[PDB]
Amino acid sequence: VRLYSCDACPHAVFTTHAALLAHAEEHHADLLPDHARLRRIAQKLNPVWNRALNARRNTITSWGKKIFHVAAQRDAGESKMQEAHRARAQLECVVRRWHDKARVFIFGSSVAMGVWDGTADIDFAVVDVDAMERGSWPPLEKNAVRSITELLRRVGFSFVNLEPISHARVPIIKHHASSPDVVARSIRFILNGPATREDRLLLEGSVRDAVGPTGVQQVWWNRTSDMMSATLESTTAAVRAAMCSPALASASLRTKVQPAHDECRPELYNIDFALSFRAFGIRNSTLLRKYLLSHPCARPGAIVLKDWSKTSGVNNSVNGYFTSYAINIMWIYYLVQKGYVPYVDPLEIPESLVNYTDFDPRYTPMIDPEITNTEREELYKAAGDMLVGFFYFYSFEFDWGHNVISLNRPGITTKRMLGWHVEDVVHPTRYELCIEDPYEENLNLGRHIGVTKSLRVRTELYRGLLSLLKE
Ligand SMILES: O=c1ccn([C@@H]2O[C@H](COP(=O)(O)OP(=O)(O)OP(=O)(O)O)[C@@H](O)[C@H]2O)c(=O)[nH]1
Ligand SMILES: [Mg+2]
Ligand SMILES: [Zn+2]
Repeated sequence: VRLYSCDACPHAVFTTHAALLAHAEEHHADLLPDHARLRRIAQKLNPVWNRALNARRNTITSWGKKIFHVAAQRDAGESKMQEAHRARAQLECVVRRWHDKARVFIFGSSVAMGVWDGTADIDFAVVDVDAMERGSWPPLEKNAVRSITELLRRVGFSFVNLEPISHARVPIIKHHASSPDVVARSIRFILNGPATREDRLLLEGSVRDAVGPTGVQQVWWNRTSDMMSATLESTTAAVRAAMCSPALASASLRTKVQPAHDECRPELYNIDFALSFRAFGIRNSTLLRKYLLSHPCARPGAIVLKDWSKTSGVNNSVNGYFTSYAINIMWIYYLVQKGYVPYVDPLEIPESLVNYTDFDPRYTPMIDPEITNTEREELYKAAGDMLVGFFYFYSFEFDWGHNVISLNRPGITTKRMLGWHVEDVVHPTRYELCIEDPYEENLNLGRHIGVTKSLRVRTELYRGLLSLLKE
């Protein structure tokens, strides 16, 4: 016996779960208009479910083809991924000016999916691994944000694109790239006065030291000796050179530096990114990566589900629904429980970043280019069956009432096991739809999802189930 409070009105409590459901269904059908209809329509298929898969096998397979096509869109080839790597290296040069032992870790979808489309935000993590081991990372993040911000501004980042978020729960920097070639690796130095012969050698030397033996291709001064342009070997070398702190001879002679062109610039200037100082996202993405790579159809299905979850509205964190991260776990959990992929123990992904090698997310093509057409058609069938099974599993198979979506153990996880079988009623921590976070303990990814919210989710799961059987 326990309390059950509604989330659609502040004055409704019951002592059973069925009553809380009936309540929402009755006097809150406006919040969940299609739940009752789609459910009834979906329940008619259940007794003849295998006959339906038989009859609609061609449609299912065609959906499988569409899944690999949609997935192929977010896979822009190894060269496009390598643009993210160079941007990562360029950022590392910048942040090391602020803290020499800091390194830049990419995390997020590029890690998870092993591809990058060229548009989706890149997540940057800035960590001193040594200090993290000592338990002294990150520093005061409000101060770190303003410091790196000012470092980026001086290397040419405009306030138009650079948004410091110093006062947030997790202080970050967000770069919002604008919408649009030897000049991309070319920079200009603006001096506040004329440079002597000795001054000019000192500047060039500071630059030459910044990039090494081959780093500089050419250098030229204007006729007033107050401007020096430089062409470096690479876009990354161009940011390296721009990060040099020159010690000139002439007193009060200072320099300003920026890319030679306003639009044609190193990778970092041209990509949206979020910069944070915590390592929480690194271990996460690595876990997701290992899972999603253990099956040829795992990443295409994940990509499709993410899009569906956003369009259907079940992926919407600002309003208290699931995140894309949570959707992946739903997908992976289903894969695990139905034997599509082997169980991965979350603890078997190292928490420490000491032995870390994969700063640059390894590239893995969305589909093996060298497979046969017979094999490719098999994957289409497989992808279709798997996506359909997902919506079937969560519509009819998974016990939303008493179980938890969890990758923390290979077997069933009950709500009771996590102590999620009761709610603290006095905007509570909801336990209607439960997804366990693999590394944050006692955190439900569905904690903002009350009963009416939950039924809206159930609605969309029914809808997608019905969708994949029809042309
Ligand atoms: O609750 C969370 C959410 C996110 N993350 C970390 O953030 C990374 C990004 O997870 P997101 O949910 O932000 O997915 P996404 O960036 O691919 O898609 P959108 O934002 O466009 O919806 C994840 O890979 C995970 O490492 C967490 O660690 N915990
Ligand atoms: Mg995100
Ligand atoms: Zn109510």
